[PDB]
Amino acid sequence: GSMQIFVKTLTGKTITLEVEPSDTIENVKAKIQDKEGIPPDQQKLLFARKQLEDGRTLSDYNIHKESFLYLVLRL
Amino acid sequence: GSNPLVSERLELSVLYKEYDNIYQQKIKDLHKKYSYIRKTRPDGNSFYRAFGFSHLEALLDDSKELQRFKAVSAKSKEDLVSQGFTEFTIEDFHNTFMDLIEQVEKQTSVADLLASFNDQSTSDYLVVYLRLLTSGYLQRESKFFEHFIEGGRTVKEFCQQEVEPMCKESDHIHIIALAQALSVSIQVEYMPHIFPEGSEPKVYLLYRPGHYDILYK
Repeated sequence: GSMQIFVKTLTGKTITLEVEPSDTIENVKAKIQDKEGIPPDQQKLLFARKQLEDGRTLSDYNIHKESFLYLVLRL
Repeated sequence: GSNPLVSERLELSVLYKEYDNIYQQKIKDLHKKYSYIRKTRPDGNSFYRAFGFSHLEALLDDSKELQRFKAVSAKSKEDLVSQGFTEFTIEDFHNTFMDLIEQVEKQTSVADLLASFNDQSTSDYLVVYLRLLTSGYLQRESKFFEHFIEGGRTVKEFCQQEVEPMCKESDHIHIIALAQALSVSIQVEYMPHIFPEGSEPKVYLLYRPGHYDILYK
């Protein structure tokens, strides 16, 4: 947690997360889990209409502070 | 008929007697918030057929909510047309939809309403139009929903592949679009999302992999 980003769900809910610029995607999904009770294996995150992959960092996708991630559930 | 489009209203006791002991507890978790169950045919049209019956059935007890649902639904045809749809293509689907609303307005029995939902032509014409409403809203709000759809397809291409065709089962993007297009709130239980967020759910559904059923409190 060094910067702030927002995660958007299809219901219209906005989730505020505190993240490190070098956080892996699954660490972002982990933060979403211990805040929304949603298993990371159900989470699918999009940025600029591209799915974010486990193992890659936020900085790999040029995701900076106050950015918006979009969350769609698999099932 | 062993496989009707919409079944009779039942008690959820037939959820044990369909099943795995880890699943047995969550029905008790469900029996404390839901008393009854109505089933739809698992054909990929479950969500729309479940929603359609649940709301129309509820409107028998609310004349004033019926009137605005009727007003929204009546305008919806020309509304789809203005945004690219062919009036002549969607005409009869919309009319069957308005026809069911009129039946509810004239206080049709619940038994007769169920019969209409079990007529293949009538019940599927309904689902077709609900899919067109959903697709119409998605394309209309393409800027919003683009964020949730992976690159490679426009919202329109997504609609023509995943929403408009029959047999295509619904997920969260279908539910929010229909809930916003018709301005009625929907809550889904699994085996608790509210569409849209921060609203009071009027339609209660149960979701099992690729299938939706109607829940009653």
